[PDB]
Amino acid sequence: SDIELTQSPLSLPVSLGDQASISCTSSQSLLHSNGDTYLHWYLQKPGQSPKLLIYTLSNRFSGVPDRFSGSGSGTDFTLKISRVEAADLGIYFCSQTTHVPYTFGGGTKLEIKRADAAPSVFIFPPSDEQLKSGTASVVCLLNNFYPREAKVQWKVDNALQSGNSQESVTEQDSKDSTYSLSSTLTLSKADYEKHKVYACEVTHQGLSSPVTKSFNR
Amino acid sequence: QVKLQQSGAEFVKAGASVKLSCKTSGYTFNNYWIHWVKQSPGQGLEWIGEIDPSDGYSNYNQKFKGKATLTVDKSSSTAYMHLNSLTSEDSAVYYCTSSTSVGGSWGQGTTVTVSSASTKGPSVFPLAPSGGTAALGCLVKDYFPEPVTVSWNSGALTSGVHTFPAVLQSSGLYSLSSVVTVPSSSLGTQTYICNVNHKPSNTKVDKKVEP
Repeated sequence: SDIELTQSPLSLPVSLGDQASISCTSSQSLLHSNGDTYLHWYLQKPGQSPKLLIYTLSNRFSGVPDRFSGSGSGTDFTLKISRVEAADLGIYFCSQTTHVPYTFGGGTKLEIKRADAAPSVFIFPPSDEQLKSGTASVVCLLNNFYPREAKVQWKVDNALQSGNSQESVTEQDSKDSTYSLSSTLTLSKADYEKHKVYACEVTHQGLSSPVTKSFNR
Repeated sequence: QVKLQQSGAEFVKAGASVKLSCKTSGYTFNNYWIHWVKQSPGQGLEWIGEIDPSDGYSNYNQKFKGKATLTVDKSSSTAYMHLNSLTSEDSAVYYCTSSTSVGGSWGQGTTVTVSSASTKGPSVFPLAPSGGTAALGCLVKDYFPEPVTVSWNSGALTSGVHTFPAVLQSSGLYSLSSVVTVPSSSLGTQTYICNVNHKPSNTKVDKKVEP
């Protein structure tokens, strides 16, 4: 089927001024019969379009800093960034245009490394205004944590809640390099009024063990 | 020199069609091929197809053959992509791209949102605070389409504000939170108001948030 491009790592934490190395493996040879190898590298900044950095393996696109270099051959390719700066942060994609259909890797996030930070966790009951109107949203805030990976688990009178919550995560903080996350649990007014203990359990690498915030109504 | 100016956002219903456009300049339009690319949370980046404006020859990703149709207009140096029988799987950002030899820049992208939902302002609910640092916020619920904006105390309060990305609820309406962390001891001394604005419905709401 379509040539699969497999990127590694999925996420690459680095410090400013560091060396970064991102790889891309192809399920088929990308060598064209004209001798060229059509493996291209892009950077996508948040809310922007992908920007071409390196085309056909190692050609550096006119006006792209020489800190970016592309190497490899056949099916194993590497992008190197010699002194990472703020402007280089975002998602890096490889793509191939040797074989129709042209395909793209799944992307590698380049982010800023920092010391583990345990999230500050807060739970918010539904407002009386919202309950008036017939729905109950319960909100759990995980604030300023690192690394990104966090598990939130909602429990209602000890019933594990599954499929009725939604999470949203902020972009990495420009100053302090942390993430924040909100999880909303939605119930009917009726169901919310049937139970007492609403509990948000947060598992995070920065913590000794899972923290729980609850309230009884 | 080289510019690829794509058309604005599209909000359309399932079964409908849209036609996206990409006006080019700064190179000889007729001498380079044009490509379209889809970017979606579900499938990441996908190449849709290519078109040679010189003779209108085109070549598609079999996955999109029939769904996407590429055409050009030389008079205006514009490329088009028509999408038909839209499903929510077609909700995505679509990009138009130039040949690498002219730079291989991409247009800024056009967002296509496939929904039944009609325009609708949010309700705004407080996320009231209850050692050392407190958190509070506003829940901005059940609006369509995106975006809503939220500020705190008329832009005066920015430190420690996080305004999360909207989530699409199964109802087909959006919801989001904006929070701020403030010092514990200001509560009852200091007023906090989220300034919410949903321009598509003209819903502007200032909501006070307190214990």
